[PDB]
Amino acid sequence: QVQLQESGGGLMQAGGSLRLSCTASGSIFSINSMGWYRQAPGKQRELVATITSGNSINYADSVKGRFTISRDNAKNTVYLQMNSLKPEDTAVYYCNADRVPNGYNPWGTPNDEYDYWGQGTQVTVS
Amino acid sequence: PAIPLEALRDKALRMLGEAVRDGGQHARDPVGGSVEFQFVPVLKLVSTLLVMGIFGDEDVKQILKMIEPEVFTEELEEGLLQMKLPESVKLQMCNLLE
Amino acid sequence: GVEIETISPGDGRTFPKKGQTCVVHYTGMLQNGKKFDSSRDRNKPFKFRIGKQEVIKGFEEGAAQMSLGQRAKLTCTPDVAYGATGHPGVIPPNATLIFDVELLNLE
Amino acid sequence: KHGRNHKVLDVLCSLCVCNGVAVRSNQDLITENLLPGRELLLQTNLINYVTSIRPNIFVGRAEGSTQYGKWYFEVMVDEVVPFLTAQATHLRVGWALTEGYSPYPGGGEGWGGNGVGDDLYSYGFDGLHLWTGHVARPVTSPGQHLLAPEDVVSCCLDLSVPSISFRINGCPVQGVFEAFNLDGLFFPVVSFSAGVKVRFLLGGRHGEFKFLPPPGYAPCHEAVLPRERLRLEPIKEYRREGPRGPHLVGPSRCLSHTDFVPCPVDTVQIVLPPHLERIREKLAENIHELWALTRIEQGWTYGPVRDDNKRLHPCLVNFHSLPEPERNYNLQMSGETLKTLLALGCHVGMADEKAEDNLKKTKLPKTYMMSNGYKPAPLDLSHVRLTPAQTTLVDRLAENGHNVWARDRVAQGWSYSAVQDIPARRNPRLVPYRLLDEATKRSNRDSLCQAVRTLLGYGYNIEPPNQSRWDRVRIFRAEKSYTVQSGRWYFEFEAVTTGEMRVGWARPELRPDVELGADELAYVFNGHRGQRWHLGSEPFGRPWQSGDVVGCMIDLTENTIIFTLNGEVLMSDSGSETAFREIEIGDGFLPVCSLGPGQVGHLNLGQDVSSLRFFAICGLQEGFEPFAINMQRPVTTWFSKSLPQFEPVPPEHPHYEVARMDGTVDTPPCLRLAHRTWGSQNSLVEMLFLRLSLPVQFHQHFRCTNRDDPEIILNTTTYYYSVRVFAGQEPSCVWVGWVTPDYHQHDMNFDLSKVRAVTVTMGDEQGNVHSSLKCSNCYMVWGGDFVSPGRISHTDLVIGCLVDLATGLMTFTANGKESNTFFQVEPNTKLFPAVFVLPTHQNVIQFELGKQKNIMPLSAAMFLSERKNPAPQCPPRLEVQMLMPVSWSRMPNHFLQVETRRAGERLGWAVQCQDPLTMMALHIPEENRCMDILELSERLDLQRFHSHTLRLYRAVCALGNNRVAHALCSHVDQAQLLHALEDAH
Repeated sequence: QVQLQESGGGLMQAGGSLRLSCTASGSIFSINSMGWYRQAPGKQRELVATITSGNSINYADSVKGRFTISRDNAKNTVYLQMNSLKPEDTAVYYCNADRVPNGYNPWGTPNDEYDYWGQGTQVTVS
Repeated sequence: PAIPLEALRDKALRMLGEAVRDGGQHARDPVGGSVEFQFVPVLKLVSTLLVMGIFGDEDVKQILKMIEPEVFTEELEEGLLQMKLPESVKLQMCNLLE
Repeated sequence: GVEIETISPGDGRTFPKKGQTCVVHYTGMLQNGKKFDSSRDRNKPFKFRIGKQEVIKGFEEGAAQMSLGQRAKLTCTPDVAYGATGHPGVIPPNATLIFDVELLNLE
Repeated sequence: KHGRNHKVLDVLCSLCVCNGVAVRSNQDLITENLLPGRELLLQTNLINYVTSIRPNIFVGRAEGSTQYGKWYFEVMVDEVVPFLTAQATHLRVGWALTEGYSPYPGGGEGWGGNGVGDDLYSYGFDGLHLWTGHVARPVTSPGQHLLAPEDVVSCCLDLSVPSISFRINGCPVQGVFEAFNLDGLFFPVVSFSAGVKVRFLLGGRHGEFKFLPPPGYAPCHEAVLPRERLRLEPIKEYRREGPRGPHLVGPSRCLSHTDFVPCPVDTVQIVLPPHLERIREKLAENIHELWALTRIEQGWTYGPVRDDNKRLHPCLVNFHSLPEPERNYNLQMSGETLKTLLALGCHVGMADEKAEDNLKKTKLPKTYMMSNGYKPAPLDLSHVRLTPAQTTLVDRLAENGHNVWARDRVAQGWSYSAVQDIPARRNPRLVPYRLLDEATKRSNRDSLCQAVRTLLGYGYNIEPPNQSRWDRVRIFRAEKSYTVQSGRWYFEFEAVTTGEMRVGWARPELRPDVELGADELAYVFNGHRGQRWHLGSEPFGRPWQSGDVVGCMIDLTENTIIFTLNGEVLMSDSGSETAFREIEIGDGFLPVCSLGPGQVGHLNLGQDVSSLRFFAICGLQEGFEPFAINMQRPVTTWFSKSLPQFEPVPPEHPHYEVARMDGTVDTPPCLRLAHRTWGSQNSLVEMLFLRLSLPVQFHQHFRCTNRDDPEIILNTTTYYYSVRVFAGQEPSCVWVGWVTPDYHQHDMNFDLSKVRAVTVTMGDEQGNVHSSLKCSNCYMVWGGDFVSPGRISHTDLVIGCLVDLATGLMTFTANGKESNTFFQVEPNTKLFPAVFVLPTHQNVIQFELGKQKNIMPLSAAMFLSERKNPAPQCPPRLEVQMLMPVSWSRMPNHFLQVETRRAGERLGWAVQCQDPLTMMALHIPEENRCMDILELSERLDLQRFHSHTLRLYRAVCALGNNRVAHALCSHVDQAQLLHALEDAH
């Protein structure tokens, strides 16, 4: 239903601004939150500062660096700005459009289990 | 055509021994459905092997014992002569004693 | 033309000669799968030497082409031996004979 | 031509001996004109039993199913002793459908027991052949070495673009079953005879793959349903060893490919009332409240900075007071809950008598939320417990929500697996809510129970809104030779599993199709509800439970049948101890028990009177005697086998009648079918399956080969027959064609999409297709969707079937115009003519038979004596046979003993059998089916015919015809003779 694609990668020195665009085409069922998760090579996939509909900001465990993540609901597109860069930030970033918002799970197990994954994109840092 | 004669030689002894021991005790399921069908084919086979001469000395002694343990003591409890038999079994047994 | 397909592998080198007795256990089958002989139920393999023509000549050819200890098939066509006219009452006239054979104890 | 007469054999054996002097010419003529054919007389030889074992895994393909398409398993051989007891050790590994592959010990099609690849439901591989439909295709495997004692067979199945592939010791097997039937659940299966040891390597903890799975092929070990554990079980067992003795087992309960699909109730189209809006606000409030309590209970801190990593509660205010996406996230809970509630017959209450106002708010200071407050509106219920109707409604709603979410995942492309991984779109809870384990059931239903109990705290109105016929009951009766007509008999039936296992006595002519007690041939008692059964059902006794044993006794002197339960006599409603009375001795009586689906019963006839418990309490002093008290051998039983086998139409069939009309002139000799009770009482309209009794057999060698031209008619190899469909009979209900002797489908509303087909695509190591032959058990035109069918007209549709026994084609024609069906078969195939018809008129169909220009009639094909006779005829052998759903089959006295157990986490499950077992099989040449020689104890016509065949053998070899004796050694071998000597039954 909701097909979402993440694009935007590059290689440059620390401190390079990076626009990562994830477009979610489909219903507004999954508009409730746009989670972001990074898989570092050989490291458990870990969470990125995620915004829920209305650009609600919530810093995550790997929020190190400038995570200027915003999104418009007209075409359901989320852009993450990595202004800062670190050598440890080299990872594959994946976006998910899901109807459960951040830290907000009173629903049943199936409704907590609605989740749509995406392609993802590798980002490297010099 | 040839068939293992020692195989039949021990098989007839064993089979008629089991037939006699099963006929000694009153059972409602005789082999084949009746006492005559249980005994007549086996007695015919034993008689044919005996006249053909396949049975040895101890095998003939075993047949004699199984016909009658007491009178034919070499020196089951119920001999094959004493227990009630139908006319076909009687005829085959007369041919056997001949 | 006896067609040969191996089923159980064997040594693959000791093919029989004229003068060597092949001890062979076999189950004979018709072309339609109708069993017409078997030495397994007789529990003596039929102990033939190659070159005396005690056998189907196709059986001789197949046994020669086999080795000791290896299953093969023999597709004996009717033209071979009594395939055209077999012991009346066993083999119908002009019938291919499937012979599932294996060599043991080649002397 | 005139059938199997036991008097023609008398004529033949009288032709052999002339008053004490045998005639060699006649003896040799009989042995050269009757024996070599092996087509008229009944063949017989010894074979081994074949037993099949499967894992507890079922994988299927369906539209929207929650199961993966690709699976892969393997079996390793540890030890095989070939040729134990003079027979090849059968050993095949493959897949098998869950509906149709039900091999029974003994019997079977062709020779020997049926294993994998014996029918079209299963597909096997014995090492060098690809077995399917009891036909072996020699495969070009790199080994071509059978299944050695050290060997590995890895089998994979891709259900999408259906294909089954094998790999022996890593080498790719050059052959694939393709385009088979997807109507069922495939399972791994190993079929084997006595004397094998193999280990089932499913993967994961249940063995370790010695070769890697092909890319995209999931291991089979993760297909286990969450409600069950992995275990090795027989395919379909009617018998299982127990502590006291053998336990009869009824038909097993099996799933279906449509059972793995979710079908939730659509609720988006459900309209909402203002009552939904009125109740939804407070319901969402309470959801937030119970959750706040859990936040306080959990490490979740009361931090209004809205940071889930620091475990911070976002709202932190007693009133919900949230932004819009959070607010509707709370309200749509109740919105969708009430939509699903009102999609059923349930209404919505409106705070009856201000019940919500009456119920108060009991705040607890201990659970103080730093931000939300001392207690976030606990909303403690006024001790309103959940009504059982409400709890069933909760589970109903839980099932709906689970099915909706599973349907979403499936539309996304998710599949179920025992282990969970996110990248490969796999879930361990994607199975439908009925197949769910109880823990996830509780996790799904907890929030719904809280919502329903909150709604009940508010004022709210409370109100609530295998199994196929002839495959549900297994009838185990004593043999027809043990009928009792006098005396006092007693036999026990232990009920291991409570349910419908009707137990009692029955007439010798108990029809297996009709259930026990629905007719006059049975006197039984159904302890599921206590109801006695004879020509109807009447209340009696009491229902039983697990461990209850029914000591059924009969008095022929008093003409009574009395049932006792656990040592006390069961009394009727009127108080009479005798359940039935004034019972005519008649032909006799037999112990009988009809077990239902998933039912286990221990039938103790009384061979061991010491093992007969409660007999001293009831029966010993009453004068009753144990059934088979002095019998040495155990009493053989006859289970109601469910295999649909063709049998001749009875002359006195209450509804269908077969008329043998004479050929006369301008008409061929034909068999016309009529429906006696059409348009009247008992005018049942069911799919009738009909075939002619004699088959046409294709040539072994497939060579290229007004007034009737004599040279063409002398060189004719083609055969013709036709079927007339009358004006009243709808052409959309007739199915004209042929059937193989392996057709056993009795499903109603038959269609050509329900036929069994499989293409055995054999190839080369490079990949070029060696062959792409097709295999099917029936070849009919699509008469239901026939262009000839396309408006009710008074004309009769004649469908002809021109079959070339040399080329192999079966071209069909309709009313002269040639149909586009050109089924092509392999050599040495027998094909009974057949039609399947749904009766819509009194005159339904007519097998016209006959001939056309330059074509033999079908009688030339069926009968060898009339091979060159171009005159159509209907000898008495030819007749119309209708498909029977069930028939009696003898239970084998000894079953193959198989031990299945897991050696460890590394090795895994292992299957082992080492006890040789053989039976003598009587094989009908024309029908290509065999049964026990012991089964002839009730089939008296076959018994007499085979006895006179043996008499003919003796007479034709008598008086020293040693050549004929040597010839007869092939038909009757030494092993057969010795086994018949030692065979007591």
